[PDB]
Amino acid sequence: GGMNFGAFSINPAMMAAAQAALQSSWGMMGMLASQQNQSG
Repeated sequence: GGMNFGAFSINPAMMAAAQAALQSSWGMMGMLASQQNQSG
């Protein structure tokens, strides 16, 4: 899971949204779980 669920159909002829998203995005450096679980 990157961050996007559900199979959605799209046809970026521009990748136009990607342009704005690239700037809209924000870092600082991560966030992720160091240890991965199996049970649940």
